[PDB]
Amino acid sequence: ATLNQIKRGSGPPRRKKISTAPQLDQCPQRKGVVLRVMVLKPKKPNSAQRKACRVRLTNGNVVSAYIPGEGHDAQEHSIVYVRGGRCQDLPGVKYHVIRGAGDLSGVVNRISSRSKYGAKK
Amino acid sequence: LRYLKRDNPEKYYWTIQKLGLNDAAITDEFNMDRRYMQDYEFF
Amino acid sequence: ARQNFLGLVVSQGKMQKTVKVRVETKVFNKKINKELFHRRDYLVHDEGEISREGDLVRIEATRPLSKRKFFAIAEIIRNKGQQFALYESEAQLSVAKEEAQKAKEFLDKRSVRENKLLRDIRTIQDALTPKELLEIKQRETVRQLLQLDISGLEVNLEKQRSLIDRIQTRLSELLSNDLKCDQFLKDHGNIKKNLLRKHVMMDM
Amino acid sequence: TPFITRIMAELKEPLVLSKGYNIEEVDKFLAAIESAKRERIEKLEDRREAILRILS
Amino acid sequence: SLVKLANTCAHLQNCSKVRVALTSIPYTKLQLQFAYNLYQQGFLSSLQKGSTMGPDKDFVEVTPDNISTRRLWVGLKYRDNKPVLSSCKLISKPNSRIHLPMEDMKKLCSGVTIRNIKPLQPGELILVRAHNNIMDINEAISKKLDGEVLCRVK
Amino acid sequence: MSQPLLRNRSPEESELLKLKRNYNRSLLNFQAHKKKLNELLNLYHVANEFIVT
RNA sequence: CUAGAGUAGCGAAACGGAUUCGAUACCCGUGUAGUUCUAGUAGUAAACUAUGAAUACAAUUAUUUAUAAUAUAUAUAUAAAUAAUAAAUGAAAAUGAAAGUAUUCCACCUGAAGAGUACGUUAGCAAUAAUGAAACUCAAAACAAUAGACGGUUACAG
RNA sequence: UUAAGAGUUAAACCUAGCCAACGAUCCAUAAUCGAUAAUGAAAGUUAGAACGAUCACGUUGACUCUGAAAUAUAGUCAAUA
Ligand SMILES: [Mg+2]
Ligand SMILES: [Mg+2]
Ligand SMILES: [Mg+2]
Ligand SMILES: [Mg+2]
Ligand SMILES: [Mg+2]
Ligand SMILES: [Mg+2]
Ligand SMILES: [Mg+2]
Ligand SMILES: [Mg+2]
Ligand SMILES: [Mg+2]
Ligand SMILES: [Mg+2]
Ligand SMILES: [Mg+2]
Ligand SMILES: [Mg+2]
Ligand SMILES: [Mg+2]
Ligand SMILES: [Mg+2]
Ligand SMILES: [Mg+2]
Ligand SMILES: [Mg+2]
Ligand SMILES: [Mg+2]
Ligand SMILES: [Mg+2]
Ligand SMILES: [Mg+2]
Ligand SMILES: [Mg+2]
Ligand SMILES: [Mg+2]
Ligand SMILES: [Mg+2]
Repeated sequence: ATLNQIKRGSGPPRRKKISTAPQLDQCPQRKGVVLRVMVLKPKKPNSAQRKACRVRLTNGNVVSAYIPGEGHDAQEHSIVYVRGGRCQDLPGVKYHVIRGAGDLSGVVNRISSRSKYGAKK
Repeated sequence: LRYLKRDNPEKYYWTIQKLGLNDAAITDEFNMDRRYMQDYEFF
Repeated sequence: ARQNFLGLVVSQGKMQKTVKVRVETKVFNKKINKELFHRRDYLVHDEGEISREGDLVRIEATRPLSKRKFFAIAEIIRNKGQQFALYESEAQLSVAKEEAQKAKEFLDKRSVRENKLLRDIRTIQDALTPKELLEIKQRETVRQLLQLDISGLEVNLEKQRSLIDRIQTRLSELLSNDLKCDQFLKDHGNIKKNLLRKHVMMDM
Repeated sequence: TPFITRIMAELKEPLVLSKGYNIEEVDKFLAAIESAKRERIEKLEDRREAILRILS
Repeated sequence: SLVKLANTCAHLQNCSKVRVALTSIPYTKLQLQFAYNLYQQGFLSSLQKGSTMGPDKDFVEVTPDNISTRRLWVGLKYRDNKPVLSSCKLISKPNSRIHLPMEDMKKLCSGVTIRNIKPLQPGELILVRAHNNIMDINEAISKKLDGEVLCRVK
Repeated sequence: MSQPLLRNRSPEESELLKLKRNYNRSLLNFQAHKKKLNELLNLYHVANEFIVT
């Protein structure tokens, strides 16, 4: 609070924006291999059977990635691409798989938001 | 005595000589701590 | 010209021909918006080894003289370090002289008590001699022998009080009737007030 | 150190009186009291000794 | 002494809050110059020399005999249920002394924040010390004189 | 504003001031000594009744 | 806690008696350590005014408290403390000569949890004390006040 | 020895110093900067790709010749392939 204390290092804490996807190592996405496909239960009050998968990335980190879209064709040893973005109601799942990239096909018969689901016109 | 040294050095040196102290005894930090009481055998 | 700095000798006599000089410079700290003093200690060459701790000296840039010495004392601005050593040396003898003197005085006073009243007063008053008069001599008169110190103090005190009161009364009187003060100013030779007080104070 | 020792020794001398008294002055004052009383021996010695003991 | 000037600034604010018509400040050259600048600028109604007990009716000459009991007595102004001297603050603090050149002083008087100092306000007086003379900032600009920016009063 | 803030004490004023201060100190010391001798005398009166032998 | 003394009362632990569905508790009885003293170690408490120290200043009242007068009376002046306040401040509760107006220096804080934890280091006979993380998870978490509800909560009436 | 100062490198003799809680030593990480780019009201913060400036290196290490200047993308020896 005093001037000599501010000189010695006192000041406002930095508004430091922590990385929410540390396992990508500051990459837009990483290629990975799915170790298994899981069906998890969201936190309450939400109720569903959420589609996820464990994926080992090329940098060696193993993460849990949500599989978006109505239906997916992910299976053990599938090559996937993983970007940031958590699944809010699944604790521990902090990544998303990219539909339409790698061995994961785009959503079938998607009409709206096709680019978010790897679907052609 | 440190003030006296800063003010009148001649009288300072005469005074500390007559009182039984040296310049180190005056200028050095002196917490009358347990180590002093052991080194100089106060008790 | 060469780089010059002003500093305080903070460490001398520990290295041959080298001293440590503490210098300070004005810097601006923008993080705190303040003009600060930046401090540094230099190893400085001292040919002649004239400097002492606490001296204010001007150091000047030179060729490299060692791994870390690049400056030399160019001038002793203030020499408190040398004065401290002088007084250190002088006090040694100065103190011891009167230390012996007053020890002598203490021993003499002790002896005076050793070889050392009412009986003498009785003899002086009654015998007023049986071989005792001269024996007392070896040590109008009953009073002067019984002469306390307080009486001299009272006489001196009355003298002091009289002097102060008389000076003030005379000063006020002269300042009141201002013709005779002029008379006295030309007799003895707003400033006139101070000069008048000077003349009145020497007057008594 | 000579100063501290001499001061303490002078404190420890005999016939040293407290409360700012001096033995020479005290003796002269007592003699002056007696002479003044005359002007207007063992008992006086006892009075003196009591005073010196109280003021020792 | 900036500490004593800060004490005077705070004391003036305190006396304006309670609306005392007359108060005292320490008797020093800096205090007297500051009070005189306030008096000439219209912030004070009167400035007198005096003692710890009150302003002097007649001239009393200051000497070492009475220096410790001298004070400067200032009369505060109020109008339309508002104090004329509401705020009085130091710019150059004891632990951060701010010395500006004439150009930065002009910038400050022209609305620029210099060294975190808010610029001069429409009815505000900023005082500057130069060669142990307190003076108005605009006057220092006119005389082309760098100096220590001392205090604001509004 | 033109008047000097402080006027130095002249040597004569200093001499008178030192005279008065020395007198004050001397008077206090003398009064202490006088009351001291008085208390001694008042003990010297009642010293008859003090056992020493 | 380490030694050496002391140990009447109290009393961790332990052993029993009750109570209880159960008693591992509250209650009862014996009662070791401790509480005591001497020489040490240790350096922690809600070690609190949950409020660091110093300086200058700001409107009142009432009490004491302590001096200094003046002749019990001046409902006596000058100080400190205490109590209630003005202003001011404040999220308010409230603070109130500081939680006000200012200045100087130091300590400390930066969501909850993980955690005063782990690891390391230092000290200590030990117990421990100090120093003191990060990953993981979440959109919480807290303070003052408001109105209720509730209380094996009070008092008054009928 | 060098054109040239200096425990710079080599030799000898001495003195006992030097740095450090305003952070030494050690460890890790990183080419650096601008009248360059981004951002912001600004202080600043970020980058150091592009334009320019400086440094270092040309598979790794040491040494040597020549040269005004090189441990040179040279030469010698060794390592790796
Ligand atoms: Mg959509
Ligand atoms: Mg050399
Ligand atoms: Mg024991
Ligand atoms: Mg017991
Ligand atoms: Mg019991
Ligand atoms: Mg229970
Ligand atoms: Mg029991
Ligand atoms: Mg202890
Ligand atoms: Mg603890
Ligand atoms: Mg604590
Ligand atoms: Mg607060
Ligand atoms: Mg611990
Ligand atoms: Mg050499
Ligand atoms: Mg060598
Ligand atoms: Mg370091
Ligand atoms: Mg690198
Ligand atoms: Mg960088
Ligand atoms: Mg570039
Ligand atoms: Mg490039
Ligand atoms: Mg190369
Ligand atoms: Mg290559
Ligand atoms: Mg190479």
